[PDB]
Amino acid sequence: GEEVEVHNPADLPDPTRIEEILEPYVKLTIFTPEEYVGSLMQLLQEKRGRLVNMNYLPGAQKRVELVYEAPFAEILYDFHDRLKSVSRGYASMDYEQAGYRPGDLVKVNVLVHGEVVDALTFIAHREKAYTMARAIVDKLAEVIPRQLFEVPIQAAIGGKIIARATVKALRKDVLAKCYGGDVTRKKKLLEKQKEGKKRLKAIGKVEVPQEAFLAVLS
Amino acid sequence: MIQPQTYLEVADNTGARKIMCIRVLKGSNAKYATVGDVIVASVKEAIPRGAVKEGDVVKAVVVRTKKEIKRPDGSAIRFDDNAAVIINNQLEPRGTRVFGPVARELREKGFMKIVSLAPEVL
Amino acid sequence: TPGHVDFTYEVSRALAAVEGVLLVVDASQGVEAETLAKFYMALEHGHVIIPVINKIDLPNARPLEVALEVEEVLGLPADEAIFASGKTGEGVEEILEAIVQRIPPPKGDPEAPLKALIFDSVYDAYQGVIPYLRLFEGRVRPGDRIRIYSTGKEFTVDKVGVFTPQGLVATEALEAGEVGWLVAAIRDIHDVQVGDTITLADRPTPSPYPGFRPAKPVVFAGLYPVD
RNA sequence: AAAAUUC
RNA sequence: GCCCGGAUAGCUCAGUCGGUAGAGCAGGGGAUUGAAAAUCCCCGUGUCCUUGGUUCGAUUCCGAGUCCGGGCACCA
RNA sequence: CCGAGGGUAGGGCCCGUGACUGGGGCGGUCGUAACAAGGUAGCUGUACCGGAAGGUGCGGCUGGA
RNA sequence: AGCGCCGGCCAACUCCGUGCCAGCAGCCGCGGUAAUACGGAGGGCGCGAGCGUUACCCGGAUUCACUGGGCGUAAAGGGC
RNA sequence: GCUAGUUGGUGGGGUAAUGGCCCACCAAGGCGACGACGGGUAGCCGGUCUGAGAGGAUGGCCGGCCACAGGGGCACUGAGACACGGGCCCCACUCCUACGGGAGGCAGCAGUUAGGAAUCUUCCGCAAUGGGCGCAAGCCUGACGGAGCGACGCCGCUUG
RNA sequence: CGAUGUCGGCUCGUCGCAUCCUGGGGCUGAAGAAGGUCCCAAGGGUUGGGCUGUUCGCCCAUUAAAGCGGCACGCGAGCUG
RNA sequence: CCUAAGGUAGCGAAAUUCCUUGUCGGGUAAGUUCCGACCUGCACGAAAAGCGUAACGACCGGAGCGCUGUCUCGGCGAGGG
Ligand SMILES: [Mg+2]
Ligand SMILES: [Mg+2]
Ligand SMILES: [Mg+2]
Ligand SMILES: [Mg+2]
Ligand SMILES: [Mg+2]
Ligand SMILES: [Mg+2]
Ligand SMILES: [Mg+2]
Ligand SMILES: [Mg+2]
Ligand SMILES: [Mg+2]
Ligand SMILES: [Mg+2]
Ligand SMILES: [Mg+2]
Ligand SMILES: [Mg+2]
Ligand SMILES: [Mg+2]
Ligand SMILES: [Mg+2]
Ligand SMILES: [Mg+2]
Ligand SMILES: [Mg+2]
Ligand SMILES: [Mg+2]
Ligand SMILES: [Mg+2]
Ligand SMILES: [Mg+2]
Ligand SMILES: [Mg+2]
Ligand SMILES: [Mg+2]
Ligand SMILES: [Mg+2]
Ligand SMILES: [Mg+2]
Ligand SMILES: [Mg+2]
Ligand SMILES: [Mg+2]
Ligand SMILES: [Mg+2]
Ligand SMILES: [Mg+2]
Ligand SMILES: [Mg+2]
Ligand SMILES: [Mg+2]
Ligand SMILES: [Mg+2]
Ligand SMILES: [Mg+2]
Ligand SMILES: [Mg+2]
Ligand SMILES: [Mg+2]
Ligand SMILES: [Mg+2]
Ligand SMILES: [Mg+2]
Ligand SMILES: [Mg+2]
Ligand SMILES: [Mg+2]
Ligand SMILES: [Mg+2]
Ligand SMILES: [Mg+2]
Ligand SMILES: [Mg+2]
Ligand SMILES: [Mg+2]
Ligand SMILES: [Mg+2]
Ligand SMILES: [Mg+2]
Ligand SMILES: [Mg+2]
Ligand SMILES: [Mg+2]
Ligand SMILES: [Mg+2]
Ligand SMILES: [Mg+2]
Ligand SMILES: [Mg+2]
Ligand SMILES: [Mg+2]
Ligand SMILES: [Mg+2]
Ligand SMILES: [Mg+2]
Ligand SMILES: [Mg+2]
Ligand SMILES: [Mg+2]
Ligand SMILES: [Mg+2]
Ligand SMILES: [Mg+2]
Ligand SMILES: [Mg+2]
Ligand SMILES: [Mg+2]
Ligand SMILES: [Mg+2]
Ligand SMILES: [Mg+2]
Ligand SMILES: [Mg+2]
Ligand SMILES: [Mg+2]
Ligand SMILES: [Mg+2]
Ligand SMILES: [Mg+2]
Ligand SMILES: [Mg+2]
Ligand SMILES: [Mg+2]
Ligand SMILES: [Mg+2]
Ligand SMILES: [Mg+2]
Ligand SMILES: [Mg+2]
Ligand SMILES: [Mg+2]
Ligand SMILES: [Mg+2]
Ligand SMILES: [Mg+2]
Ligand SMILES: [Mg+2]
Ligand SMILES: [Mg+2]
Ligand SMILES: [Mg+2]
Ligand SMILES: [Mg+2]
Ligand SMILES: [Mg+2]
Ligand SMILES: [Mg+2]
Ligand SMILES: [Mg+2]
Ligand SMILES: [Mg+2]
Ligand SMILES: [Mg+2]
Ligand SMILES: [Mg+2]
Ligand SMILES: [Mg+2]
Ligand SMILES: [Mg+2]
Ligand SMILES: [Mg+2]
Ligand SMILES: [Mg+2]
Ligand SMILES: [Mg+2]
Ligand SMILES: [Mg+2]
Ligand SMILES: [Mg+2]
Ligand SMILES: [Mg+2]
Ligand SMILES: [Mg+2]
Ligand SMILES: [Mg+2]
Ligand SMILES: [Mg+2]
Ligand SMILES: [Mg+2]
Ligand SMILES: [Mg+2]
Ligand SMILES: [Mg+2]
Ligand SMILES: [Mg+2]
Ligand SMILES: [Mg+2]
Ligand SMILES: [Mg+2]
Ligand SMILES: [Mg+2]
Ligand SMILES: [Mg+2]
Ligand SMILES: [Mg+2]
Ligand SMILES: [Mg+2]
Ligand SMILES: [Mg+2]
Ligand SMILES: [Mg+2]
Ligand SMILES: [Mg+2]
Ligand SMILES: [Mg+2]
Ligand SMILES: [Mg+2]
Ligand SMILES: [Mg+2]
Ligand SMILES: [Mg+2]
Ligand SMILES: [Mg+2]
Ligand SMILES: [Mg+2]
Ligand SMILES: [Mg+2]
Ligand SMILES: [Mg+2]
Ligand SMILES: [Mg+2]
Ligand SMILES: [Mg+2]
Ligand SMILES: [Mg+2]
Repeated sequence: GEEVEVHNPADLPDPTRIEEILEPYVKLTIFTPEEYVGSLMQLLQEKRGRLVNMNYLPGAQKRVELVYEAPFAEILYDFHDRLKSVSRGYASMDYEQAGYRPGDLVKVNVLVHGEVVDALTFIAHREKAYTMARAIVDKLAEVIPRQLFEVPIQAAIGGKIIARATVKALRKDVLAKCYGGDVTRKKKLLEKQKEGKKRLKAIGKVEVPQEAFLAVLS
Repeated sequence: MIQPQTYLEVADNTGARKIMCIRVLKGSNAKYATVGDVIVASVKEAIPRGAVKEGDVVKAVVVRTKKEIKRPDGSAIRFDDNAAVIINNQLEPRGTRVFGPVARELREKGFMKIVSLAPEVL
Repeated sequence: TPGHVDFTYEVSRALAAVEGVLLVVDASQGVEAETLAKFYMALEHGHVIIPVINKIDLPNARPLEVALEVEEVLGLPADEAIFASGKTGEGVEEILEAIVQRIPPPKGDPEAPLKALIFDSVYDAYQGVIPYLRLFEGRVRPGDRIRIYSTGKEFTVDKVGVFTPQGLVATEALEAGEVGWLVAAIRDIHDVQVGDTITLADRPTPSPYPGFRPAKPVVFAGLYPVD
């Protein structure tokens, strides 16, 4: 069936049922001078868009223009600090213009220990989404305070996995009082710990208190 | 001579009655805070419906101290309590009155807000 | 004009509300990109731009060369642009007078059916909200309806100013050509756009100019608080 | 003086 | 790590003392019932954990592995 | 002397709330206690027991032959 | 000249649209393809610078019963 | 279940004046299921709405009494007040300040703001009626007489 | 083994550099300010508190910084237990 | 399948819990301890009694007030050496 919404992306009906999507791709007009076009255009090749044409305004010769359709998300990020840092702060953009897209929607889910986190769920291009996924989980490790077991962090969409993060546990203690050194006494304390780094995993519900300004902001 | 542990009686209507000093904000390891120095402090008494609830951690500037402080002209002044006034990072009071006197030394120290708000600046 | 980018929220729409904009250039820093970009914005409208070359008070500052540069670069009449200096009592002296003439004053019948769009709006009004614009055509005042073009929804007039630079001042009604402010009960801020104001209710201008209008979701997603 | 449940 | 024991039908389990392997419940075909059970009739089905060896021949005897279960890993 | 009131301490009633925990009302699993002698007549105070209705003992009632 | 209504209570009925949807509702209850009950139109009833709705009081409620009620089995005789 | 100025006595204090109204001594009393004590709510009547009536419900306008004048306490002047537009002190809050200190009180009429579903003109006049002071003339009188706004109620009239 | 007393603390240190800070550098995917990486560098400095016997670690509040090893895992004829 | 029969009430991370600082809550600026809960009880449990219990205790935990030379961080003074 057809379906309208929702602004916060994670929800949207399962790829089991889902054959359509829309990135409200605008095309924008950027005045620029001279050539920043080479730099610029390629930039608008990453945040993929669509050239119509446009025109050179008369000189200053560095007078020039470009009308491009790019999806709203890609446009925003890709554009401002870059948009200028690319062109040296000259040049400009206006997007009024709200067309829509038949393209691809792919949204990846981020999982911590397999306890899929909703807040960190993000929405990108299939190639970009593929690109982002490494950063998310990896950017994750500094974030998640340690729980007693090897602690999965992974990022993925609809059952295949774009990313991996693993968090070390390691709630080690036990051997810290053996010294005689039968090799086998050393093992005995880790046979109870190997059961404990398992039992705790199967009933493990895990959490992260704020600091999400950090993981999956970026 | 306020040091960590020192309970000092808070003299603005922020809604704090007493706070305990938990660090004196003055370098790698300052030993004591005095008049016009700033601490971090935990909140030990709050009249109901304040803005500072109890167990809050606030910054505050020392306004009065039981240990006499000396002044360039070889005079001195001690108060009968150690008091503080709860500020924010911008170093300005969240309070809107201050109660009791405050020490002149707050003035060079830029706490001008506090000084005008005072009933007497001794 | 909101200073800074601002992304064009106050740079353009309000650009609509001027007669001349005065272009201010330092003669020490030179001419920067914000400087040029704003030009074509403002150059874009159609207005009288009266140039300036500035700082001149600063000793080291390179003054003539700036006019020269804007010269070819910005394309302004080299002779036409003025010179002052702000810290100094400065090239100012001619500034207001130059402006009036370079600036033709506004035009529209002010008793004609209300068609008012205002560049901008007052902040907060946690209590009540105020508005600015020019009712270039028409007038509105107390005992008024207001109807603002896109859906309505129709708000009566508490007052209009008009606020003297000291502040927001009186008036019986706000009248045509005149640029002032109006009330009240708006409170919704989403519907409003600079080029949509209404209107008394009982007559509507057939079409808004306009300068409109605002956007659909979602940016954002949560602005969730911590702690 | 009835072993046998349910819609 | 050392020690004993286990692994056979879909699940849970017997079992040979070396030749063609069973139970109970599930599953199936029928019957009874207006119908669903319960009941009755008939039916299977296995590479008897993997590797190698002995043997005419191995689920069975022999050696190793994997996994599972039980015990020990003490004096510091 | 009294004294508005401020402060110290110990109580009393109320409201809000709380990890968790009872039950209650409204929208598949196990049985089948009641309504026909409902397939062990039912109900009942009480005691003990049981996954669940409930069973059983003691005594009672007919609103049971 | 407007506003409320037109299954029953309750004065005022036909067509079209919708198909247990959309909707109506005080209560009965309506709506699952011929709906006097939903939405519109014609027609009709009411009242008219008003006509409806919400809230609250008395009323109907002899439903706290003094006027003016009850307790074998309907709630209700105290175990004596 | 409640009560130590608690209930009565005496002698004082005080007031215009009775009284534990307050103070000293004396006696052990005073109140309560005919509901004391505590708690909740509320300004009270004339009235008003409903209702066959009994009853129920209600106290806006107006008239009468009471009580309060930012929250508290105190007295002074006085025939009379413990005094809304007088006084003193404390508390909150607003303003001034030369930082020493000061001024404030719309629950008067207009009016502003906040709260709310919601609630009026910074009008006119002392011409009447009434009040105060004055020999009078007059002066004061946001009481009051009227106007204004709102379909808010009633009543009357129009749209033939 | 006709005896070389254990973890942790305290006290007192002193030393290594495979530098945590501070000083001098090169490269940068170093615009600036901030970083990153390697090089030289051992002069000095390297906080207070919650939990636990703890060492360790976690956590609080700060800091230029909250270095890491050795010295019978320094130090019980110096203490604590 | 098995057994002689398979742990009931009550209690439960406990003077029992290994993994372990289990988890959630409370207290603290911060709580491996303490207190409340949950029940995955490695390995409680009913006269080697079970679950409670007012009063008691030079018993052993955790918290707060009061006060302090315990401590920041030490100083001076008296007597016996
Ligand atoms: Mg060793
Ligand atoms: Mg204290
Ligand atoms: Mg004070
Ligand atoms: Mg607290
Ligand atoms: Mg706390
Ligand atoms: Mg600026
Ligand atoms: Mg610059
Ligand atoms: Mg049957
Ligand atoms: Mg069934
Ligand atoms: Mg049946
Ligand atoms: Mg099997
Ligand atoms: Mg079968
Ligand atoms: Mg069959
Ligand atoms: Mg049939
Ligand atoms: Mg073989
Ligand atoms: Mg032995
Ligand atoms: Mg040992
Ligand atoms: Mg008193
Ligand atoms: Mg008192
Ligand atoms: Mg006082
Ligand atoms: Mg509760
Ligand atoms: Mg409670
Ligand atoms: Mg039955
Ligand atoms: Mg029965
Ligand atoms: Mg029966
Ligand atoms: Mg039966
Ligand atoms: Mg019985
Ligand atoms: Mg059972
Ligand atoms: Mg039984
Ligand atoms: Mg019987
Ligand atoms: Mg009607
Ligand atoms: Mg009819
Ligand atoms: Mg209708
Ligand atoms: Mg039809
Ligand atoms: Mg109807
Ligand atoms: Mg109809
Ligand atoms: Mg009428
Ligand atoms: Mg009624
Ligand atoms: Mg009637
Ligand atoms: Mg009645
Ligand atoms: Mg009646
Ligand atoms: Mg009744
Ligand atoms: Mg009667
Ligand atoms: Mg009756
Ligand atoms: Mg009887
Ligand atoms: Mg009874
Ligand atoms: Mg009885
Ligand atoms: Mg007496
Ligand atoms: Mg006596
Ligand atoms: Mg009586
Ligand atoms: Mg009252
Ligand atoms: Mg009323
Ligand atoms: Mg009255
Ligand atoms: Mg008063
Ligand atoms: Mg007063
Ligand atoms: Mg008062
Ligand atoms: Mg007099
Ligand atoms: Mg009075
Ligand atoms: Mg007074
Ligand atoms: Mg007044
Ligand atoms: Mg008023
Ligand atoms: Mg008003
Ligand atoms: Mg208002
Ligand atoms: Mg409002
Ligand atoms: Mg009036
Ligand atoms: Mg008069
Ligand atoms: Mg007169
Ligand atoms: Mg009228
Ligand atoms: Mg030895
Ligand atoms: Mg020997
Ligand atoms: Mg020797
Ligand atoms: Mg020796
Ligand atoms: Mg330690
Ligand atoms: Mg080196
Ligand atoms: Mg380094
Ligand atoms: Mg470098
Ligand atoms: Mg460097
Ligand atoms: Mg950079
Ligand atoms: Mg730099
Ligand atoms: Mg060094
Ligand atoms: Mg060193
Ligand atoms: Mg530390
Ligand atoms: Mg502590
Ligand atoms: Mg540790
Ligand atoms: Mg630094
Ligand atoms: Mg060392
Ligand atoms: Mg040693
Ligand atoms: Mg060692
Ligand atoms: Mg050692
Ligand atoms: Mg020793
Ligand atoms: Mg030792
Ligand atoms: Mg030694
Ligand atoms: Mg010991
Ligand atoms: Mg000891
Ligand atoms: Mg057991
Ligand atoms: Mg149990
Ligand atoms: Mg437990
Ligand atoms: Mg615990
Ligand atoms: Mg911890
Ligand atoms: Mg624990
Ligand atoms: Mg905890
Ligand atoms: Mg906690
Ligand atoms: Mg807490
Ligand atoms: Mg906490
Ligand atoms: Mg401790
Ligand atoms: Mg506990
Ligand atoms: Mg145990
Ligand atoms: Mg035991
Ligand atoms: Mg026993
Ligand atoms: Mg016990
Ligand atoms: Mg007991
Ligand atoms: Mg006890
Ligand atoms: Mg003892
Ligand atoms: Mg000492
Ligand atoms: Mg000494
Ligand atoms: Mg001596």
